[PDB]
Amino acid sequence: SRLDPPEAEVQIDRLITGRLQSLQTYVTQQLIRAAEIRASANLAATKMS
Amino acid sequence: TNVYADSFVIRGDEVRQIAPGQTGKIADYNYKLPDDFTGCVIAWNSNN
Repeated sequence: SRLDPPEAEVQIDRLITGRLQSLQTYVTQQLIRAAEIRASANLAATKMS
Repeated sequence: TNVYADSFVIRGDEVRQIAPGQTGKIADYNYKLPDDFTGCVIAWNSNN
C-alpha cells in the first residue's frame, strides 16, 4: 500500500523467500519428529502385542 | 513472432521514464511500459 509495484515487488519476493524457507524448516522438523513418533508408536504397538 | 515500433518525441528530463516500472507524466499519462517488457528503447537528439 505504500511502495510502487516495480520496487515493492522485490521486497515482496524477499519476504516470500524468507517465509517459504521458514515453512520448509518447519515441515522438515515435523518430518523428523514424525519419524521419531512413528518409531515410538511402533515400539508401543510391539509392547502392546 | 512480431516486432512493434513505438515512435514518439519526448523531452530529456522525461527520457528516463521510458523504461519498465517507471513513474512520471509520460509513464503515467502518455506511454506506460509493462513490468515484463522485452525490447529496446532508442533515443536521439533532434535539435536540428
